Amino acid sequence: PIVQNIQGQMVHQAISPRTLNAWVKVVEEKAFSPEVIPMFSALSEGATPQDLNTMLNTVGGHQAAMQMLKETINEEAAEWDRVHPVHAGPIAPGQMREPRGSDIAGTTSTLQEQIGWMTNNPPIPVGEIYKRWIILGLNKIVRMYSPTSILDIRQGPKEPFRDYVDRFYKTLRAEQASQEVKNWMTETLLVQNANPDCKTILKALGPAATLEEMMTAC
Amino acid sequence: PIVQNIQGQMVHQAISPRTLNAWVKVVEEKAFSPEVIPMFSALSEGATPQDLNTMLNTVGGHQAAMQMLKETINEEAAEWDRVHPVHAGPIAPGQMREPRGSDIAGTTSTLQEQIGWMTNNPPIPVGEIYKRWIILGLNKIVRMYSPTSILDIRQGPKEPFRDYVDRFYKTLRAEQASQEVKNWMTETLLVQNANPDCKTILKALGPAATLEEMMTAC
Amino acid sequence: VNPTVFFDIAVDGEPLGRVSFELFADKVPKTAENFRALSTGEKGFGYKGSCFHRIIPGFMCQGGDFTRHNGTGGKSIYGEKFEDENFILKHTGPGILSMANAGPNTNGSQFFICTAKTEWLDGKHVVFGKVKEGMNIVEAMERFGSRNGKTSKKITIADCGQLE
Repeated sequence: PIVQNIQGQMVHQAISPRTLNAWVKVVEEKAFSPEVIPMFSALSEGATPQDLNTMLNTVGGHQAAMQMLKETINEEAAEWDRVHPVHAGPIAPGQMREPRGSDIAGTTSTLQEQIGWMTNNPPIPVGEIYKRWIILGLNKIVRMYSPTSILDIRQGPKEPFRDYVDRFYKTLRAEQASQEVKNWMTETLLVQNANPDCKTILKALGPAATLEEMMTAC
Repeated sequence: PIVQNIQGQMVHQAISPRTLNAWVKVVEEKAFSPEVIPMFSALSEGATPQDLNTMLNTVGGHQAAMQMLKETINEEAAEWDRVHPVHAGPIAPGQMREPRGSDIAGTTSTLQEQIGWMTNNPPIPVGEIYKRWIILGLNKIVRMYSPTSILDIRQGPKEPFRDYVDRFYKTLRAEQASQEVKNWMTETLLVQNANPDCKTILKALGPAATLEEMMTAC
Repeated sequence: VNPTVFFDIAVDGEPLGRVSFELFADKVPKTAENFRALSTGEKGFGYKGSCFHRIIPGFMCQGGDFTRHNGTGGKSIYGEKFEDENFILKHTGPGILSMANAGPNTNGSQFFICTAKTEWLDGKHVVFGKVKEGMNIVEAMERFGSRNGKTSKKITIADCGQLE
């Protein structure tokens, strides 16, 4: 990682063990719950591609998942290189070589080079952009580890509405839908796949109620 | 091959199918006997590498034998490349390059190039060089299958001296031993492996008899 | 920017004149860099006092064998040979500079200087620079070649380096 507390540009530190024991542990005991994504983000803050690789490789279990995550990275890395022309002659004075799909995944670039582009003005933030590729992977992976699918959720007649919204939310959180749809699902779809006695009370209550009231109906 | 005078006009045409039937036939008929070798030589007059390859490719039998041979040929091809560096820099119009081991093998070259080499002044006989690299592997394949050791040739109790000589000389043929070691063997070992009653007669013609004076007796 | 490099050309001892070259370092960086550093001799070896061993009228003039002197020697500044870097530049006509090699991946220090348009060399020899001044001295050089490449005079890079 990079050290926060230095006012100068780009002073760095060898990766904590505690950071890596906790990553392995949340992967062991949370089983790719969507909760893994903000957690992974607290841990990976301030980190480099060498360090994000060191993190990726450290997980010995789960090797299918790990191969899927790397397939995400390489697809993004192919995209990254497809989009950009990339200059092949000597660089002009005071300036540096612009980073490829391999340089951000940290396979051709070395630690010194990774440091160079974050030093620079504009910085190119290769730890962030590699972490973006890793979060985009894990967002696929969590959905996949989650059995439930949002339209297959429907309230039993005898099922409490607190219990039903809990599982609805859990299923919705894991899904990968556009915002506007999610707004519509939370407005009309949720109430329409409720049970009729419950939906009869929810309609009676009306749409002008608080969500606090809506949870204490039925 | 080259056809109608190797020092003539230098007319060329394909390896005859009449050559090929006689060639497939004789390995079928005669195995890896050393008799297929001058048979190979007399078929291959003025032949290109492309012609020689067709001889090997068409056979369809003997695929371990052929493999062991093609491996032996590639070792001689490799020696040629190793011994000869090519002089660096581009080919002039009207001129032609120095041939490597796989060029004479016919694998990194075409007939147009082979004819060039073969019909330059003075002629560079790449066909001949590669025919010898075949025959050097044939000699080894012959020897592999060869009737049992010469040093173990010993006249039998119901066996004439003529048949013994026969058998002795037939083993001397598929032996690749020096013609000096073979002469000394024809002289010494012949007699000292002969049967007592025959050896006596043989010794009693004295030292340094002609085979005919020996065969006349015994 | 790549600084222009020159060779001084002498023939049999007697000077013949000077050749100047410009190298396409922006297209072809370690090939251009190789012929530039072997021009200075900053690495303790290079083209200075090494004969032109293959000269052929209306095709090319070849040199940079500084070890054997015969067309089987030469070595890159990187040691041994190097990979064909980029084959973008065409052999577009006389004064083109391009890398003599024995088939794939053999570019040492040897090169050849086009005195005709040689279109069949595109994709086999990397074009890595082009003649700046002194092309008619390479016309004077060619006169001392023969059809097989055999030189009938000793043709020698007297001095070489780079230009501000």
